[PDB]
Amino acid sequence: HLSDMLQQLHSVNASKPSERGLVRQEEAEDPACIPIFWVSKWVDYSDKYGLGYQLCDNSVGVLFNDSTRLILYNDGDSLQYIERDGTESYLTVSSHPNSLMKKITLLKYFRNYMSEHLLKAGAPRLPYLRTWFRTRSAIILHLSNGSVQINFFQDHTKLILCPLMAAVTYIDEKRDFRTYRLSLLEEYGCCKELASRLRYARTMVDKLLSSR
Amino acid sequence: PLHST
Repeated sequence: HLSDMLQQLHSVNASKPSERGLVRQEEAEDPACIPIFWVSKWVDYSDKYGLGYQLCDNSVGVLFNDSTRLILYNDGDSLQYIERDGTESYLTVSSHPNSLMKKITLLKYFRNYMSEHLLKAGAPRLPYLRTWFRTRSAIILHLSNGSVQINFFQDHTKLILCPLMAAVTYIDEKRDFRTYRLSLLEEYGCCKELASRLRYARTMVDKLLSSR
Repeated sequence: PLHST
């Protein structure tokens, strides 16, 4: 769905939403498009192990440096493991193959760090982390459901983009969480802050597509 | 940053 997201962003950005007449941004809000999932917390320990994250439903996941993935459901015991070849298996923290001991231990550490520390973003209407990268200004998180989340480090603003809803959720500096239909942003416009971040988003989606 | 807020 990355190509679909790129086309949706091309379209909003070509409409010059902050550059025409009266902006009626509120008329572009669509609460029926609120995301089901987003990333509420993350820990980059990629110099050694990988990227650990919490989703807004309190489930956790890790994308390990070897491109395997472990996902802990919010029941606190049920696990999904995804091997390098895509094979998915189900198990629990209590009942697992000995070969997963190290990875399960690592997940417990990430999980405990994100339970004890850090603020839950978006404090909804499982996807796993397909890929991520960081720039100087942001971290870019691409979920397997097609959603792309962009967290800006300096000002703590965030975008959650969903190509299925063709929607963007913008979390501003005050932590106000508004969800917009992209095509309604074309129709009604938006502020220059949101417009700039959507221009950036397009560049990030191009980076995802060109590196997938 | 190496972790979220």
